[PDB]
Amino acid sequence: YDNREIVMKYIHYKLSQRGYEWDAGDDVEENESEVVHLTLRQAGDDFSRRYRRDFAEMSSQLHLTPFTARGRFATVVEELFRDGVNWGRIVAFFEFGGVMCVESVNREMSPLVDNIALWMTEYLNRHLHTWIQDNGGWDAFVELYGPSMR
Ligand SMILES: O=C(NS(=O)(=O)c1ccc(NCC2CCOCC2)c([N+](=O)[O-])c1)c1ccc(N2CCC3(CC2)CC(N2CCC[C@H]2c2ccccc2C2CC2)C3)cc1Oc1cnc2[nH]ccc2c1
Repeated sequence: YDNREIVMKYIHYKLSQRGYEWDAGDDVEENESEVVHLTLRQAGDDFSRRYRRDFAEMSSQLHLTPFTARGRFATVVEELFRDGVNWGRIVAFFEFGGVMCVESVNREMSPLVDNIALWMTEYLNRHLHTWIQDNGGWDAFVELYGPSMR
């Protein structure tokens, strides 16, 4: 699976469900990966429900600006992974990136979406890929958290 594609499709779906058409994502949508994208969306929606009130507070705490957005992303993701990697923290990472993109559009800072997608792709490639592959890959994520009987 292509980790950039996972990031792009996740962000694009999250934005499109708010009525924002992200052109980079529009061209991504035009090109069993679908089960991975779907399962990640479902897991992220479940995470955001479990943490709904904390997410509302975070949206108030992001303090997004063009010149500090990268540092906000860096601070949050470093703290999220301080105790190591697992599937739930990977889902949290995706949902956080999605919140950052939604907030960027809502605050008239839409260019940041492209930057956030890059930061997420690079973070996944540099920090999360070894763990993912050592733990059965995205196929193992789907087996654990997809539609199969638990
Ligand atoms: O359980 C965890 N990890 S797991 O591997 O066992 C597992 C369990 C279940 C699932 N799936 C079940 C779905 C499948 C679909 O069908 C329906 C059932 C999955 N997964 O799908 O991968 C994996 C787990 C790890 C860490 C964590 N943490 C929450 C608090 C923080 C640490 C991590 C602290 C908080 N930060 C503090 C400051 C900033 C804030 C922050 C940072 C980043 C993002 C958000 C936030 C704020 C909270 C909002 C994040 C919470 C966890 O709990 C959940 C509970 N349910 C979840 N559901 C989907 C993910 C999920 C995670």
